[PDB]
Amino acid sequence: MQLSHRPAETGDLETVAGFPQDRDELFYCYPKAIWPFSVAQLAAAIAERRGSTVAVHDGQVLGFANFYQWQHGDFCALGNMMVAPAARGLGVARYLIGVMENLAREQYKARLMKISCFNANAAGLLLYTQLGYQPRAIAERHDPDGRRVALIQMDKPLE
Ligand SMILES: CO/N=C(\C(=O)N[C@@H]1C(=O)N2C(C(=O)O)=C(COC(C)=O)CS[C@H]12)c1csc(N)n1
Repeated sequence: MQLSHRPAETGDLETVAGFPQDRDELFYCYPKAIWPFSVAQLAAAIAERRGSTVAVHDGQVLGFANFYQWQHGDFCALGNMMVAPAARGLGVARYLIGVMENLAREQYKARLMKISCFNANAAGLLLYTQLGYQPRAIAERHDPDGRRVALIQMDKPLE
């Protein structure tokens, strides 16, 4: 995979908004959103966050991520981690997570990256573990049907 990255642009919105394939996927990556996802919801997120970044391979936008919390000299918290359905398991998330770790270190002088992953997302839990994130706490949250879910709060020192 010959991946590159750059800040997200207006022209990328419609592509990225296409990535979540069902309510579960949308909830795992953006729990405040409402299905169906839309460019307007994505742009709202981008406006209130920092670091929105796309990953590109062979002229295609295949991944997106940003920070929903950032604290200079401290930590950032990774959000909106989305991958195109034709590129799942090919290393795009792993790549973009590395890019975002660098951006957190270099631009925000972060010592830590935080990632919160919902219990049902096994693939995410195992990816973040492979990348060196450790579980720190479990929080009770609710899904769109009002059912209780467990949010696993993980972190990793940067360097
Ligand atoms: C105010 O806090 N309430 C939360 C909560 O922790 N939201 C946070 C947020 O924004 N996150 C994103 C996010 O929107 O980016 C992701 C997605 O993480 C990745 C790695 O894609 C995982 S949950 C976290 C919450 C969650 S469910 C619920 N009923 N409340």
